[PDB]
Amino acid sequence: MSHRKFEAPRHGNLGFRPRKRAARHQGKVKSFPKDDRTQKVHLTAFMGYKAGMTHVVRDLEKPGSKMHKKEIVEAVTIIECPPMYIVGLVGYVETAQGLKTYKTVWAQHLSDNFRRRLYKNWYKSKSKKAFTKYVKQYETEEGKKSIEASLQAIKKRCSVVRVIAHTQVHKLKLTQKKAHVLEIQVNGGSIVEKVNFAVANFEKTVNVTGVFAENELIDVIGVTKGKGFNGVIKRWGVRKLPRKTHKGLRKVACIGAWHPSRVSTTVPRAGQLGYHHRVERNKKIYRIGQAQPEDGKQISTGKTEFDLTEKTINPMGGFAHYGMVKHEFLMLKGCVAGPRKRALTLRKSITTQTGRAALEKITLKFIDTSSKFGHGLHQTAEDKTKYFGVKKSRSTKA
Amino acid sequence: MSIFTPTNQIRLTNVAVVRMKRAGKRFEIACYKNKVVGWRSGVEKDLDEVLQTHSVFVNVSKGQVAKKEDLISAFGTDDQTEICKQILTKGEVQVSDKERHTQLEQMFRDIATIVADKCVNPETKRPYTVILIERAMKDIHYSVKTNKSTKQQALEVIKQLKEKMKIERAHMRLRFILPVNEGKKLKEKLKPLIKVIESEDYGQQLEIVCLIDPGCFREIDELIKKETKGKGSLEVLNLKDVEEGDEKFE
Amino acid sequence: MATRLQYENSCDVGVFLKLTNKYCLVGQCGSKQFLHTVENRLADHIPVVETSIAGTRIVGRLSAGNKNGLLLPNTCTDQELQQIRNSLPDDVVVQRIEEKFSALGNCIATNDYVALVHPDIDRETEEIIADVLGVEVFRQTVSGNVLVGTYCALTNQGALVHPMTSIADQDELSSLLQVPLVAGTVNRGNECVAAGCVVNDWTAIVGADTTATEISVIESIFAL
Amino acid sequence: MSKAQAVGSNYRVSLGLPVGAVMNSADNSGAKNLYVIAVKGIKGRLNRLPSAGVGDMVMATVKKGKPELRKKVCTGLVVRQRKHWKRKDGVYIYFEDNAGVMCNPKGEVKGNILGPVAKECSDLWPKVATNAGTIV
Amino acid sequence: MKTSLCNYSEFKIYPARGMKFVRGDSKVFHFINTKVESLFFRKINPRDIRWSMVYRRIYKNTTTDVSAK
RNA sequence: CUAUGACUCUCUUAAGGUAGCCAAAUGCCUCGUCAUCUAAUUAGUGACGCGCAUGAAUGGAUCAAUGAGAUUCCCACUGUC
RNA sequence: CGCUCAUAGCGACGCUGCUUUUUGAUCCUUCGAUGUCGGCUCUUCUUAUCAUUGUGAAGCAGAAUUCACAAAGUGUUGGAUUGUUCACCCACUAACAAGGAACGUGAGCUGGGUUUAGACCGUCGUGAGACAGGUUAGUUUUACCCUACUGUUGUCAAUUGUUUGCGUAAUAGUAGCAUGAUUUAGUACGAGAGGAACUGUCAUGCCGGAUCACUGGUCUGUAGGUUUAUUUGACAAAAUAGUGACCUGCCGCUACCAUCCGUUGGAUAAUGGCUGAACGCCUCUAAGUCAGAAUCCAUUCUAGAAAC
Repeated sequence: MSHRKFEAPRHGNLGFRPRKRAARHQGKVKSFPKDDRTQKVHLTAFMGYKAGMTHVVRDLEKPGSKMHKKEIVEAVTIIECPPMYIVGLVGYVETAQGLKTYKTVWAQHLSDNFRRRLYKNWYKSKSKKAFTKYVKQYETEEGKKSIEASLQAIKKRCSVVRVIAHTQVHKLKLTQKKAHVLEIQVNGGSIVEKVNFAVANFEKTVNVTGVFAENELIDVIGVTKGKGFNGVIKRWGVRKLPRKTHKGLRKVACIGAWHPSRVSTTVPRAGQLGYHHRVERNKKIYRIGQAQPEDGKQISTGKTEFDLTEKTINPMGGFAHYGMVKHEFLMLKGCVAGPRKRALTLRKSITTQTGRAALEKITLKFIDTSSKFGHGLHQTAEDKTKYFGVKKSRSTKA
Repeated sequence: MSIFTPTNQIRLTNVAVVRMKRAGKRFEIACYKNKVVGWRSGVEKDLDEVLQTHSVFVNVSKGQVAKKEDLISAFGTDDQTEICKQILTKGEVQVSDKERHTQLEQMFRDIATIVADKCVNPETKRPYTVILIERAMKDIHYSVKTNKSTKQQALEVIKQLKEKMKIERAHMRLRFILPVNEGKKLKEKLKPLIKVIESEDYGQQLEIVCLIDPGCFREIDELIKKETKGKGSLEVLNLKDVEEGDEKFE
Repeated sequence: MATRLQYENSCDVGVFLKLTNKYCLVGQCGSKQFLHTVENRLADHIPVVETSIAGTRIVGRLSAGNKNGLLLPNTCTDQELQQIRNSLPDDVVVQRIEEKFSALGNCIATNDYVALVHPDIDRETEEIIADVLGVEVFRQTVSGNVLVGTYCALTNQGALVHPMTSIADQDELSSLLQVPLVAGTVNRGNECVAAGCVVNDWTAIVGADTTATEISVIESIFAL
Repeated sequence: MSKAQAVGSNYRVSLGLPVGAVMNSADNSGAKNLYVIAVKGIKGRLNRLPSAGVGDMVMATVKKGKPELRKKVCTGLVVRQRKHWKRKDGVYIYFEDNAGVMCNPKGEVKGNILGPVAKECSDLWPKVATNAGTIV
Repeated sequence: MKTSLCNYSEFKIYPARGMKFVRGDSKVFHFINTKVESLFFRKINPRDIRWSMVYRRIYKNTTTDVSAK
């Protein structure tokens, strides 16, 4: 007890410090990309759903490495991105004390997009049911004028407009049919220009292919996978205390000095682990594709022979009865927040990056599939096991 | 049982200790490391300065003071100050904690000094580093002494390695070839460093000098000419060896 | 003649470059100055591949060959092989050998009429090699060593051995190969001859540390 | 020292031999064992053992061999390890035993290397590559 | 590299999976699973093991065609 | 030969440490010195011993077998790391 | 002293300060009780900056080193010996800087020592006993209270009529740091020995945040097999052996034991300059102004206010 350290190199980062459960399950932040890009090529964000992972072999193309052109096995996360319905436009004007919401225009062309809007988007005791409660124009002509006026207002005023968009979760295999709604801020052009584009897109959908490219980087945002109340060892990564075991073990020994008669806001302590927002930036993307259903039968996982035999990117048995990709998906490079069926919002990079691995084009070879539930490549696997037959089962065939 | 504080069991003072044993009783005193030596040299500094404490000890490490009963049984007096003086004068120096460390260092120092004075590598007369010399002296084995002089010990050391190896116990002579313009500076470095002889200076021709220096000094000489001049310097042996140094036996 | 090059400031350039009677293999692991300079000095005729073998920096002493055949290891990639095939015009058998118990470069030194080996290599593999290169392979090793492509650097007109080799052994080698030998060693810090240099009947790429005297000797032996 | 490799340094190859790891000398020298004292290029942490994957330069001492080499800290190279590692290829390689070789401080193996040498090591140290029988 | 045979059995080792193991005798082996590694370690012949494709090969079940797709 | 001090003289207080043993569970100085054991050893062991303040039933020295006694080392084993 | 040369760097004989990381001095608090030492663990703070950033001096040619400023943003190790802080060595390293927080941290631990009773030795003592000498063995109690902190509900008892949706963003926190290799280049520099730099490229250490497609660990999936002892008459199939043991093992969880990812603007300091006086000249400074730090503030990232 002389001092005598020097150091203890700080456990955990304090730029995530409150370490509690996230409020928004989707992911959301104050930040989008900066304004004045190009009008509708920049719609700025989208919302996927993570549908497992696979590995994927590809040819590297960096110079100066051990071998420039050689096969490497990079993992790859696969996220379904069913087309997003735009269903509203929100004027949103700068002020001294922030950017308050000015006026909101909703689409009167389809009311069924609000009958998509079910629960967690409407709780007057709702539960896999919409009782039909949406407040819009039922005045035919008078109401129309109001809408127009509103639109004009949000063109006039020094704004940056955003479009209320939502996902098609009813389309997915998932048990929820309550559509996740996220604003995606429109960039590019004049305010007026933006608004008129937004208005156009009301009745229509937008695809992930329209927003993002297949080689450009993406910032993936979503709440992290839940581990519950965890101890200071798993939560912060402090050393276990000594001994076969003494009167604690999984603890920070000391939580402070005497003279500050309080204990620090900054000192590891067992509370919750893993359900907080975070934003993993610079994910390369490989494919933004769609398999057999639409987008050709040849290009389902790459054309046959070279680029491997033709098949869905679904592994055998789908993605571990935690999904099966059937709407346009998006192969982000290795690992993003959350489990195997969590709504990840995706944002374009806050700054558009032009370094290594942003401008590097990349062409896959093998997107491979499950051999602990089979032997890979589908029908072949089935064939192979057939020959083997069964001695061990829960049936000896006496 | 458990106390709120330590029992306190330290009386260890780190100043120098001068020991004198008489009448079957060891007597010590607290003095400083430098001052004892000074006293024995004959240089005065009063008894106030040389003595750190003016009371006689049995053990300075233990911090056990000598009683009057004991003091009078040995020296024939109970006055402590007087006794201290006596201890300082006739007694021998004893190593405290600090002094033990110094002792360890001392041996290293002696070997470094005594061995590196005069030697050259076998085959021809060339300079060479101290480490090699040390190794050589270890191979044949040598035990340094603080009771003998360093100079005296040097001779002894060389004696061993004159029998074993081919070595140079005397000086050598050099011959440098200096330019007229750039050499003056060089000369002024060399002149107070070592003895200059056969100094032939010319304007139309290059300047020529000859030195008298030990076998290990050649390297030192040659090196300082090159960096000061900023060109190469011609080193030639006037003689491979010459009398005096440790060959005259000082 | 002898030309001093260095691969990323390494004096052992015989392992990163293969010189043969015809054709030349060059390694690439971010060594930009080396790739261009080896094109400027071969015979303004012998092509280069600029291709890694087994994804590895070593190429010069991972492969062995002449003009009638080329040997590659079992671990060599198919893509890589394809490139090699493309780069070598049709007058040579580019065969991936099925020998995994030893390397196809450190354990094989060869010229256009004879070769040297491990005295350990499997029989079948040896036979295959013989078939490929179209040369008499016979089992002999330099003294104190079982590797030959490490400690011997053969050409048609000349050959080297490491400096610890006994005279009798050298004589034997001469008798066998029908090639004049010499005990000179490139660099002079390294025992290996194959490390510091690969050689050819017209040219010779050599290590940076190699002495002026040393290069003369090597030049003489090959008759450059 | 040197290192001159290759051009990065790999493409790391996993902790396998911490310090106090005894391994086979796999080289024509007096050494049979090589006790690993420390590994070159290990900036610390705070109670973390320096470790050597493959092609790590390792300050070592001969625990068992001939006494001309023993009781002497000396430079060596880990040439293959039992702890598996992922390559570019995708495949995980591991070897039958932990093993090193003897070398200069610059990475010059003077003997010839016995047993497999591991591709990573070959890629790294040129001399090692030269003296390998099998790199596979 | 591209698809390879197992060297214990005759399974398809796709380039993202399995384990390579190098012996001191300078021989190498893929291993589709740890299951087969264990067997190898034990010295249980694959000609015993009915799960293996070499068994199927030598007792004629037409398993060589599915190993080359 | 001034080291060593047998020898001699005297005093205290009767005699003045013999054989052995030792930085020993007895040594302040002390982490003594030398060898060995380690990459590195205030540790360990074997030597040396003007031994602060060992030593002969206040028992000295030795020592097989034995030891929930103390210490050091190597092998094996090991989530001790 | 430093060949020359007081102040590149040192600096006598002197003198003036500061600090409380030494040990004393004192006895103010505490003796109806503030658990002493060291270590482990963890956090924060200090600067008297070891490294890294930007700079300026040099006896700074080059490389290397030393001296100083702005800077505490980020790092500052593994070990042998010892209870030891301290010490000393070995090895790594960009560096392995010094410090504080009741000599930080015993209802956090350990208890190695100090520090009770047993015991041994040495010296002392007639003796009981002593020793601030050595040795060996020797109980570490209580949180469920309050606050503090970590997370979790819940009231904003008008959440501004109710329930709800999509947002805002005050305030607080905030993260990336560092290295090696190579190109530059055997070029600059140098008599040679030796031997750079900017940019670019590729990898790595430490840190951080995620994840589980791979590989490895785990296995109550008591999933399948094997097998021991017993029990159900045998077979069969079960049971018991607190999961009988063993082999394989998905789902899951998890590991620098695997994988992915970690931004860019403005404003300053040091300093270097500009225009330019006071002081006809001069001068980076007085008015004014330019570049510019791992700095700062935003951007980004985390939370989301009795705030909208």
